[PDB]
Amino acid sequence: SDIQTYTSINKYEVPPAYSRLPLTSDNFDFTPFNNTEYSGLDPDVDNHYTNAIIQLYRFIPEMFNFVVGCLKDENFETTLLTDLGYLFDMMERSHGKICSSSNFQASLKSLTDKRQEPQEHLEEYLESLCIESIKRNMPQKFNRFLLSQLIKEEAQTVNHNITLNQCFGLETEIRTECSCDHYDTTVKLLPSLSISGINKQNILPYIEYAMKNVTQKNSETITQECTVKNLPSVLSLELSLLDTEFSNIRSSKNWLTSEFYGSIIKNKAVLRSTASELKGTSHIFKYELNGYVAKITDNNNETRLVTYVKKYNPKENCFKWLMFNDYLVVEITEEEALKMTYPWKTPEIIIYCDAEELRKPFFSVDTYSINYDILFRDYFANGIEYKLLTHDEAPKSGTLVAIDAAFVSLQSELCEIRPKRTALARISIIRGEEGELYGVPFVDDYVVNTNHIEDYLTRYSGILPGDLDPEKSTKRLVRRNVVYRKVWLLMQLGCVFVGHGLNNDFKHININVPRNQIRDTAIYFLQGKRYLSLRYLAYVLLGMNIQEGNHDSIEDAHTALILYKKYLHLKEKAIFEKVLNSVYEEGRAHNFKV
RNA sequence: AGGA
Repeated sequence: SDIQTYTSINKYEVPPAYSRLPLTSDNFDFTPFNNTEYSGLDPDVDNHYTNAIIQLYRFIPEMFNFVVGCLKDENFETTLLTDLGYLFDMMERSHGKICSSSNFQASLKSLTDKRQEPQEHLEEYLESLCIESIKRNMPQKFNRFLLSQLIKEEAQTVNHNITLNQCFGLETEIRTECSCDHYDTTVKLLPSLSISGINKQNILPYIEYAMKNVTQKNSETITQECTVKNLPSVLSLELSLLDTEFSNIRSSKNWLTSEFYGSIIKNKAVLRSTASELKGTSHIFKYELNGYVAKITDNNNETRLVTYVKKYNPKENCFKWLMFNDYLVVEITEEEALKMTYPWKTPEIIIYCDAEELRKPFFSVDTYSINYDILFRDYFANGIEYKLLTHDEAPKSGTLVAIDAAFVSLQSELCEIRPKRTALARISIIRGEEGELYGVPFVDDYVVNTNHIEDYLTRYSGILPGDLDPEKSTKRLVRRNVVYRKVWLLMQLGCVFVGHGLNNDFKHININVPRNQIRDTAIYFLQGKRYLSLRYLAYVLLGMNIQEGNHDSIEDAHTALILYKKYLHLKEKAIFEKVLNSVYEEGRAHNFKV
C-alpha cells in the first residue's frame, strides 16, 4: 500500500510510516505493515502514548532480561512488574505477530485509581488515560513514573533484587544553602534524568548541565546545586524544553550523538565525542544510543509517538535500526534514525546504554528454571465441582487441555473512536488426556474485577453479579494476575489448547498462543462463511442439548473437547469431508435452528 | 453469522 516508506523528498512532508494508522476493530492482515520478526502493539488502548515507551524498554538487554527473568517466580503482589514481564515475554514469542498491552494497561489504571512517589505522579497519569492527543511534556512524565514504579516493585519481589537500580540508578546529591555558610545535602537515587531550560551544537552539553547545575529558586532565593557522581548502565533522559529552543535543535547538524565517551574527573561530569579528546583519570566508559521516543506533529496538526530502536547482531558486527509505530514496523538505516532536520520530529525520551553491555544477548524465560507450583495449589482470595492437579499429571509439550473463557463488558463503542473495553471474567480449563481423569476440569476460576461494569451478558457469558470479591458469590473467586499465570505456563510448557473460538478468547485474555497449539473446533468445522454455533453444532453432531440457556464455561469447554474427539473420528475414517456438507444441507434448509 |  506504499506505507512502509519512511522517507520523502521534502522536510515538511511526513512519510507514510509516521502517519495515523486505522484502528484494528476481526481479522486484520498485518503483513503489509511489518516484514520483520519484531512485533507491534495494538493501538486500541485508552492511553496511547504508553505503547511507544514499552517498545523502548523492550530493546535494552538489562531491562528486558530482568523483567522477563522475574517470571520464573510467582510475584502477584507486584502488578506492573509481572504484567510488563508477560507483555515483554509474549512480544518476543510472537516473532512479528500482533500484540496488545490491554492487560498491562488494566493494571496501570487499577494501580492509579488506588490513590484513595508523590500523588502528583498518579494524578497526572489518570487524567491522560481517560482522554491519542499527545500533551506537552506528558510522555517523559510517564517515563519517570514507570521506572519509579518498577524500582519500588522490584524491591518487593521474592529474593528481592536491586538490578534496576544498578542499571538506572543516578546517585544525585542535592545540596542547598539554607543560610550563610551552612550546607544541606540530600542523597536521592533517581531513575532518569530531566532536561531544563538550559542557557547558552550537540546533545552532550545538555547532558552535562543536567548532571551538574546551579539554580537559584526556592519557597527566599536560596541557591541550590545538585550533582550526580554515578554513571549507570542505561542512561534514560527525559528531554523537555521550549519550542523556541527546539527549533534551534533542528538546525544543529548531528545534534543527536550516536556514541560518545564520558566519566567523572572533578565533582562534575564531562562527556567527550572521541576516545582521544577526553581527559582526566584512568577509567572512562563508552555509551551508545540504545533508542529514543520522538513525537510527530502531523500535517493535519495531530500528534502521536514513535520509537526508534537499535539492536545488535552477534553474527555480523553491525547495528540494525528500527522504527516502531503502533503496528507499522520498519527497518531503517542509522542515517535516517539520527536525522533531526524534520520540523515535525521532536525527540522526547532518549536513552543511552553501555557499549559493552548493549552487545549482551536477550535471554528469554525459557533459559531459567520456572516454578509451575501455581497449577498444583489454590490461591483463593476469599475463604468461601472440580479436582485440582496432582504431581503425577505433569504437563508435557503435547498435553491436551480444553479451554473456554467468558467475560463481561465494561464500556461501550464510544464512536464519533473505536470500541474499547471488555475485561476477562471467568475461565475454565479441562483435562484433555484420556484416562480416569479425562474430560474433568482442574481449574475453574473467576477474576477479581472491581471496575464498574456496564453489561454482564448473562445470556452469553452466563455469570451472575458476583464479581465483587467479598460481597456476592465467593465461588473460587481469585485475581486476574494469578489465573493468567496458569494459562501462561501451559503455553510455556507447550500444551495444546482445544475449544471453540479460541482466537477470540486469547485476544481478551491478552496472550498469544502459536498456531500448532490451538485446536479450534470452529475452524475445523468451518465451511466458507456462516460459522456454526457451539450449541447448534452439538445438537446436530451429538445428542446433548440443554436448550442453550444461561451458558456456562464448564459446559462449553467440555462439549468443545468431545467435538474435537468427534473430529478425529470423522478424520481417521474418510468421513469428515462428506459430513462437512451433510450438516450444511441440514442447516441451510432449517435456518440453523433447533 | 459464529465468538461473549
